Amino acid sequence: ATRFKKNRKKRGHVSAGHGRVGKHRKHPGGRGKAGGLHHMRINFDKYHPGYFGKVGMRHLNLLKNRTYCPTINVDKLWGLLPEEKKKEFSENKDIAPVIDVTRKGYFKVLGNGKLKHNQPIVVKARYFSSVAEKKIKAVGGQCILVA
Amino acid sequence: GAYKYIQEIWKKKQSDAMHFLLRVRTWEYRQLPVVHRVSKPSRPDKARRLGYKAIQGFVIYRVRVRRGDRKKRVKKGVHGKPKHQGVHKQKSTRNLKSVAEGKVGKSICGNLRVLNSYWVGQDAVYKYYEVILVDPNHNAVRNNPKINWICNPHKHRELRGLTSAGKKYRGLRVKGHLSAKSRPSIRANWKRRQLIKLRKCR
Amino acid sequence: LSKLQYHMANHPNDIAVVVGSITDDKRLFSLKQLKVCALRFTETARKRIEDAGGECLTFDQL
Amino acid sequence: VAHNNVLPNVHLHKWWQRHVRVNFSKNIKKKKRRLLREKRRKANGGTPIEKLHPIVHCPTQRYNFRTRLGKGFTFEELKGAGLTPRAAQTIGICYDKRRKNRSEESLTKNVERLLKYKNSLVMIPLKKNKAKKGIGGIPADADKNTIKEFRNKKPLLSIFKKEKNTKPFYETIEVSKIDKEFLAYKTLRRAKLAERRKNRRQQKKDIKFKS
Amino acid sequence: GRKSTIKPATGIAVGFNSGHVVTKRNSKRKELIKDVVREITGFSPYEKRIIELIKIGTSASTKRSLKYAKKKLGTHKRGKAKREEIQKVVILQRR
Amino acid sequence: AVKLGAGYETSAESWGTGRAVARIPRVPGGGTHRAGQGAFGNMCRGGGMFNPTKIWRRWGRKVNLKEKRYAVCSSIAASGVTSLVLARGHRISHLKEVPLVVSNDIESLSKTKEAVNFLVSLGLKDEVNRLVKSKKIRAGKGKMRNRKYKIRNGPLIIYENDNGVKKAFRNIPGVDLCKVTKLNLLKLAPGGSIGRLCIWSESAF
RNA sequence: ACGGACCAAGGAGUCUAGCAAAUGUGCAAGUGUAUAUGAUUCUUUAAACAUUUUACGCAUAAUUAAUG
RNA sequence: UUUUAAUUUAUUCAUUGGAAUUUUUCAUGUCGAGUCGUGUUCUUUGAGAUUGGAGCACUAAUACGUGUGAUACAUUUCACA
RNA sequence: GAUGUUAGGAGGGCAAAUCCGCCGAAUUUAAGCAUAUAAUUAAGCGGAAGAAAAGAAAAUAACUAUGAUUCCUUUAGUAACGGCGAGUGAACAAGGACCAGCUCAAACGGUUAAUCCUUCGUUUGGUGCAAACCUUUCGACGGAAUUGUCGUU
Repeated sequence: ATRFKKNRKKRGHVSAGHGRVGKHRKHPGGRGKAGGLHHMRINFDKYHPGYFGKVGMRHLNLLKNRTYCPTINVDKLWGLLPEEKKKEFSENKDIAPVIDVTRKGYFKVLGNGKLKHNQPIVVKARYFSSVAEKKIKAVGGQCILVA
Repeated sequence: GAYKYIQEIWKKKQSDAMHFLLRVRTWEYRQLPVVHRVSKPSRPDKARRLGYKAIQGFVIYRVRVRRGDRKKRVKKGVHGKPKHQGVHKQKSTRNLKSVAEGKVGKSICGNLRVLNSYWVGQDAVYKYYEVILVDPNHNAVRNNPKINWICNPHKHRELRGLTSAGKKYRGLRVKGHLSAKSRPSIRANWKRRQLIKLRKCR
Repeated sequence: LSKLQYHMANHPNDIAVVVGSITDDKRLFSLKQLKVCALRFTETARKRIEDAGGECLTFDQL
Repeated sequence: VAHNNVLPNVHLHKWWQRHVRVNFSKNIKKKKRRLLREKRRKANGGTPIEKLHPIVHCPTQRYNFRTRLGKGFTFEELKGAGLTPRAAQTIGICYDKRRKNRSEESLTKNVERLLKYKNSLVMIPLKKNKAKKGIGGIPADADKNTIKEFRNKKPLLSIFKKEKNTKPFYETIEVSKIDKEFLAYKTLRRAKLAERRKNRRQQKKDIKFKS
Repeated sequence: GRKSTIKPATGIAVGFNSGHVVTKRNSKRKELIKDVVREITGFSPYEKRIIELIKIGTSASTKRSLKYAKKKLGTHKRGKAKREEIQKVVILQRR
Repeated sequence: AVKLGAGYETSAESWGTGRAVARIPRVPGGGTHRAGQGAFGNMCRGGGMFNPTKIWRRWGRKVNLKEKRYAVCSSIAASGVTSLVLARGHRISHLKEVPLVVSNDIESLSKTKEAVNFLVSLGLKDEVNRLVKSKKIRAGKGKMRNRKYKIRNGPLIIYENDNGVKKAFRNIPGVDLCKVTKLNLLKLAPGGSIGRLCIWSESAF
């Protein structure tokens, strides 16, 4: 795919589509991001304000492996389990699902969403949020710690 | 445990008797030539705790080496950027101990191979080491089930830094995050690191 | 599906026409008798709507 | 740079033609490896090349819930299985000295796996019909007929492969058995808040036990 | 987070002894060689200074001896060990 | 690709101020005809072209698996209609129904004379004639690069278990074979066309 | 004002990495099958096919120096 | 034609030797020195009150230690070699 | 220690694509330029193999823990360094390939160096025409070795 290029349309045009008066020169402004704080500063200050300066204390070797924690909002909990089991659980007023989110691969449970009124659910996750716990217990459900 | 006693007494280096013995030995070393043969070990303790043996194909050479750095090489007043102006305070990378067996394994005895060296003594200027060398051609070492590996071609270990001093000064003597980079050797690891690999199907 | 059902909640007898595809939302619990017409679907959404009891109208049928 | 683009971040500023190397030979190298391993197992009289490995739980917080294949058992499991390491390394069992069993559950699972493997061996005679009782806890040397009838059957590799895990994320409990007094947020925050002082308590426990 | 040797780990995922709930399980030659080499060698030139500084037997003497030992030998652990050992041996020789 | 040091193995000297000649580099020396000539560059004789095509182009193309499976399904279903099979170019007017299938005994055939007699008795004599006569030396410089002949395509036979077909239907110029579970679009839809006259077996179908 | 005595051939916005935008396509809260694994594929075949019930990237939720 | 397995098939009589596991005791044994390390200097590194190395000065502790646990310190644990 | 046209053997140079150490720049970029960047690169010197080098923890984590080395995807253009500018740039874990582990030293053996070797011999059988080689163990002399070989862990 070379004849589709823009250049293949301007063979007989002298300027090759890169101007005549200005001419096409190698590295006009300066190589790389060289214009910082001297002459290209308007572009930085208009599109990337906070680029310059350093803020904050130092984490030496973060080792991101420790604070890894995928998040799940509280409404998606029902959607996790299959819809036929959803139907049977909704049908019966005596059985409630138990969702050990560690099996799926989730750690924290967050409070965003809107559950189904008058239905208890058992949840097992490494972490919880206060609003999520309030939502869970407001409908007869229980939050169970796990590790 | 006689060797243990010898290790314990040599561990001091600042008893009166040890200081006297060191002075006299170093003085009678200095008047001898720079590199030569010593028919028997001067520190059998350290030698035999190393890979020394009492079999036919073993040689011990005593060598000297000048203390101090090497200074730069340029003629008189150098040419370059300011970051490389200074010459006097520049330091080398190969340790004096390594240079010791370098001076002996380089040319003067090419029939032999280097194993390691030990302390011997010291002085104001001329440091002292006794390099151990092993004959790879006498039938004893060939027939020996042990050590004979040194008779399987890998020559001039001192020039490739394969001795104890080589491992010490190449960063190989410490594992883990303390060294990290130099494990597959410095240049090989840098090549692997900054090398870029592509694929046929992107 | 959640938005689609919400927007048909006002009048139940009409058929929705949406030019793009309709995606299934696991954030919804139950669905009720929805009649739709779109270009593409998703197997999960198709199964969900068939179980609900509606039917997927394609533009030719429309 | 030209207006609203990401800031360039190209790490090509040094020589790289010197170090570019693409891999055209992926598929043919794969074929060569296949042929080499096939020849290696064919020359080995039908004995499977693969070796049994333990099952261990992965380190760190992120992977604190999966099993995988390590490198060798420790001496305790082998002793429970009645195998000395220097006679167990010769029949396709991996041994080391670094791991030290720390959980009785893993100990039991590893010894169960090892005993199953040992029961599943069918020994080959060593010196042409000089069958004996074996040493070091190796299984007894089977005779002519059993090896003759088994050598033409497919050798199982499921034990060689890693184990699947059961993840019953769908389970049910009775609503009546629910304790609705458990404030999980309170539990978590109290545990985090009482972190330091109980460390003082444990340190003083240790310093008192030191005597 | 320090572990707890007994009282198996609680079900909580963070805090003291956190984790899962799995089960947990559980000279004659030297002094002779030391004294013979001591007789054959003796004390070092700075060992004599340390001996006399600790023999002066004042708190200022002890502080100065520790400072001298640390500046002479490097690090604090080894200096403290040298001070305690040398004061032990000087007490034994005084006895 | 071309050699890395293409033409750049010469001297880089450009004395071009005062001599009243072009500013392109020249080469030192004398006596030789090369002395004084235009030196390396995209400009003159032997100076090497301007952008040496390197060995690390983007040759291949990663193609989505669902995309490829969809394409295979569409291709195989294309041949399930006579109009497009005719529009492609296969001579099939004497066949009855284009999903043409044969009993598994076709898998057991073991002689090319009987194979061609089969494929003619089915009415594909015209197809055989066209395939036989299409063999012709192609034009251009390709015939000089071990790519002399350019033969057309014929019916594709699909079989489930080889019992002689793999070494029976070749040597029929323009016919190629593909097992069911390893069917490749490169054989199913050559040239990016639509549909392909395909003869199945019962087990395969 | 500067280059052009004449003729024939060669002669210049290309390639790669990364990002963004526009367009077309598949799939869709998932997506991509990476290294690699199996196969009576093993002229063409250095390609196609295939991938036992959480590998990862990118996305699903943001924010503060930071314990969170 | 080179190798490499299954496939044949081994039987007598004897000595010498050693190994593994398993009961009972002795005894808690050894374990790499101008080396580690510290200070200083130079270079190198993503390493940041110094990552590695090296010159120079001082110079060690014996497994109840000494080296790590990416911020310099003293007190004291624990984890791993 | 010296001495040897002593007997028996080795080293020297050529060749470098990959590899192994030392020394060691500048052009350039930063739109100037001195820290930096080019680069632990180019040049030079010295050394081997068919692969080498690395390799059996004075490791990593901090968890229900893994478990020699090397290499491929990923961690990641991230933690971090930096006239905090241009720029530079990791390691752990995860998934794969392959997967082999060991002995010097220290201890113990003195009613016994239980060793090793040169040379000269003795023979156990065999492929090969010849030629040559592979397997084969009882010594004699002379040694080296207690300033420590071999046995055992």
